[PDB]
Amino acid sequence: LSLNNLQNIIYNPVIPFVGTIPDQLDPGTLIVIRGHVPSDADRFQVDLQNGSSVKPRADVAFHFNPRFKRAGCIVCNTLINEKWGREEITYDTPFKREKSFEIVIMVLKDKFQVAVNGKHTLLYGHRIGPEKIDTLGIYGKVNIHSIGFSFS
Ligand SMILES: CO[C@@H]1O[C@H](CO)[C@H](O)[C@H](OC(=O)CC(=O)OCc2ccccc2)[C@H]1O
Ligand SMILES: [Cl-]
Repeated sequence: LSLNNLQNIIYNPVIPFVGTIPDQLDPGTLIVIRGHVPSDADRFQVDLQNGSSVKPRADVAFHFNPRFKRAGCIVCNTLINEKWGREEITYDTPFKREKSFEIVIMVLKDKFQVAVNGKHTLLYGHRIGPEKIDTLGIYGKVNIHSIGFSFS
């Protein structure tokens, strides 16, 4: 965790991206993801993970998954011991092919609060303790300009 917090920003990561989060996600922590949905994207996802194991797959405390089929949606879920739980689906989605976005994930004591382009998008209640999250995963069809962290 750099003293100059601007030095913790990750620029132009290759997708698929996996990175260690530089400190624990305590209440008040922000994760800021700037990017662009490329032409013909089907879906992309941001995963807050407990480790980087590929097989068996690392637990995912928070799966945030924009999908571009038909009217579009966002699917949120949690992965434990390689099995998905019950999906929470948001149909009021701000994501579109060939549009830029800024995602802000705010870690609260009880939930994640997600805003896109400065507007509230969704809430996701913690299912796994957020103190187990150490890894950020970005997968699918997206271009990421930058990843930043604001720790309390
Ligand atoms: C019933 O459909 C499933 O809904 C789940 C959420 O409810 C996930 O969205 C899942 O996609 C995935 O399993 C996530 C994915 O695209 O995998 C990429 C990946 C990342 C890390 C390890 C292995 C695969 C999708 O197939
Ligand atoms: Cl940062």
